[PDB]
Amino acid sequence: HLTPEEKSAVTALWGKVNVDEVGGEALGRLLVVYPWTQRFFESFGDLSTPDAVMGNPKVKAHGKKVLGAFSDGLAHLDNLKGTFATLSELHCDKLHVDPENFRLLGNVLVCVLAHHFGKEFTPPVQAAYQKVVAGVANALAHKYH
Amino acid sequence: HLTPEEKSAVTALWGKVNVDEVGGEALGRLLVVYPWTQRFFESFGDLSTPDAVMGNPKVKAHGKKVLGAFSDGLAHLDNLKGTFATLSELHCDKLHVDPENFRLLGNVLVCVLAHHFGKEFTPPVQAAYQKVVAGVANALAHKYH
Amino acid sequence: VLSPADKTNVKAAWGKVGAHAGEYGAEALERMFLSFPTTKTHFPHFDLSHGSAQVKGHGKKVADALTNAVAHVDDMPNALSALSDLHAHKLRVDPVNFKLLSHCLLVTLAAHLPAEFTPAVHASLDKFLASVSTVLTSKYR
Amino acid sequence: VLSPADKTNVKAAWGKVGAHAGEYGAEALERMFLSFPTTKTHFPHFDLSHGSAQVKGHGKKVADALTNAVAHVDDMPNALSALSDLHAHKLRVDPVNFKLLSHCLLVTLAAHLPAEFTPAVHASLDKFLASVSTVLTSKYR
Ligand code: HEM
Ligand code: HEM
Ligand code: HEM
Ligand code: HEM
Repeated sequence: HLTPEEKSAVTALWGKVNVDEVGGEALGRLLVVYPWTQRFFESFGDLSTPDAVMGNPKVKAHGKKVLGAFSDGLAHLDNLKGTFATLSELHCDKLHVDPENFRLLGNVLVCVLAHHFGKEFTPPVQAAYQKVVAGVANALAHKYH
Repeated sequence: HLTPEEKSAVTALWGKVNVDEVGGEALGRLLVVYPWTQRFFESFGDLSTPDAVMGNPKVKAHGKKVLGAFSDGLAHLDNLKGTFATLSELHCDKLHVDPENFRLLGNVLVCVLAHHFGKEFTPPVQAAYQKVVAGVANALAHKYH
Repeated sequence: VLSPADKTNVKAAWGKVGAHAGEYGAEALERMFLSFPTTKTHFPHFDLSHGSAQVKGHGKKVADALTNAVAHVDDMPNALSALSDLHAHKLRVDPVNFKLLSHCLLVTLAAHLPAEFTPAVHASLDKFLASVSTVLTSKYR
Repeated sequence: VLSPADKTNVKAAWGKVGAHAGEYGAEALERMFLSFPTTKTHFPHFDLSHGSAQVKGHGKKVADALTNAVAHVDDMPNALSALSDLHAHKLRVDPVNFKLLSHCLLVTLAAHLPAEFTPAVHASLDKFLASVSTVLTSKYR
């Protein structure tokens, strides 16, 4: 569970995030760093190089959708399973996304926040975000069956 | 969450388990299959060969204690975190045991059950046991800090 | 790396499996699907019920690949290269799933090899399946 | 496998680390201890408080080993031979912990090398740390 200080730390940093920018960046980096994750995005067009993935408008669009949902979930840190249940069911039942992808995206997101905020993304802040991304990934995998 | 069918499966098979013998077999196999785990049993004597590990009285004795605790946990499948809290704290604070070993022992125990029971350890019985060993390992790692 | 004793142990155990390898391959996939439900995300086009011909057909392929690996245990990367490509560039199964199938294969062998599955043989087979797994994910990135 | 572009990427990024390698190693360790507290079971003998001489010293040991590895990127198994021996025979680090420290080193580099941490370099670095990790656990069994 996050402590009160950790919750505040997450909230404070996130207030400085450009969710569409960070989303586009985290999803693109997911596709570059862990390229097997491109299997869900064969209809997205050019994914041939790191620059093409990062600049792909459909990758960017999907990133803003995914991170906007993540973003909205930060308001329900004590009800992550409830918040993401229907999205968990969808990801399992219709999209067939292996829940490890949620963990991978979480780790890329942390790397992006570190890149973006530099020294402000301190060890304690990171520790707090690790609980958040673990918690979101666990929530998204919770309804898999 | 074990289903009712899953709980019955676990219970029925556990009535046939000689906890002392299976405990000794499973701990020995953990030390043979993942030999760096021998590092947590520095004073246990001869661990030089597979036969020496399996036949070591300290290994057999310890395995009996470890599986006895696991066995007692089976009466509390809905409250594994609470049932193993004291042992979790012990394993973290005093024994300094890497918690991934709880997962590894769980898997070796599943392999021992499959070996010992053969065909009666069906895919569904196995699945019930996998949820249990995952729950016990999570419960044993829960108090780490 | 697989030692000479590991290779001996793998060949003896797989040799005892013999003609049941395909059946054991399907059993291990069934074991995997039931035990680790997230692995089913890679097979939405399959009937995963017990006895499915799709699982049996795929179990035979997996087992045949393992037989091939045992047969070329000193040259596994090349024997499995087409499968490494397929998994890396087409199927794109997360690498974490290979450890789940390897445990289920091990469990399947244990349930069918009362004499053979000694601690040492178990250890060798674990190593072998991890090595096969490593080869299969070697081209992912 | 590390491609040539990967090696180029790692050498460039890790060379930028330069004289800070020791400080970054310590920060990566601190990031790991706070983010993944179960990793602290491997250092019960240490003063793990922030700024501890012991963590700084161990951070420099870890970084210098990574410097060695980058420098001898085509022959990591040989270059890290004594370390792979030590980890396999004297320590008891489950292999999962290597992913955790590798993620914390990436975070550290990301936080300190804004200009160098591109998507491609991030991928290269990740692959490199995984490769180092593989070398360090290669003699475990
Ligand atoms: C932070 C974790 C994630 C969140 C919160 C999230 C959220 C969402 C949302 C809100 C949608 C749209 C749902 C709808 O159309 O009703 C979606 C769709 C989708 N997501 Fe996830 N997602 C996450 C991670 C991932 C990952 C890691 C992948 C794959 C690597 C993925 C693959 C997809 C796909 C393929 C779709 C369908 C998109 C389309 O049809 O255009 N998601 N996700
Ligand atoms: C099923 C999971 C486990 C359970 C329920 C469990 C339970 C126990 C119990 C009950 C004791 C104290 C025995 C007594 O009363 O004397 C103990 C001690 C210990 N356990 Fe665990 N254990 C588990 C897994 C492990 C694993 C996987 C390891 C290491 C790889 C481990 C390492 C130890 C050590 C080193 C001790 C102290 C032994 C000594 O006195 O030298 N345990 N455990
Ligand atoms: C010992 C490890 C594995 C081996 C030896 C193996 C081998 C194979 C083989 C031989 C094929 C058929 C290739 C062809 O049709 O040309 C295949 C296909 C496939 N494998 Fe793997 N595999 C392994 C692990 C996995 C895992 C862990 C998963 C996912 C959980 C997976 C998912 C698939 C899928 C989805 C297919 C396509 C099946 C179809 O649509 O018919 N494999 N694999
Ligand atoms: C990038 C991966 C790693 C590298 C390059 C690395 C490198 C090293 C080096 C250079 C030493 C010092 C040996 C000496 O003094 O000669 C060491 C020791 C040690 N490492 Fe590793 N290590 C890595 C991963 C890990 C991980 C993940 C853990 C556990 C979480 C770990 C636990 C230890 C411990 C406990 C020691 C002994 C420390 C002491 O008592 O001074 N290592 N490592």
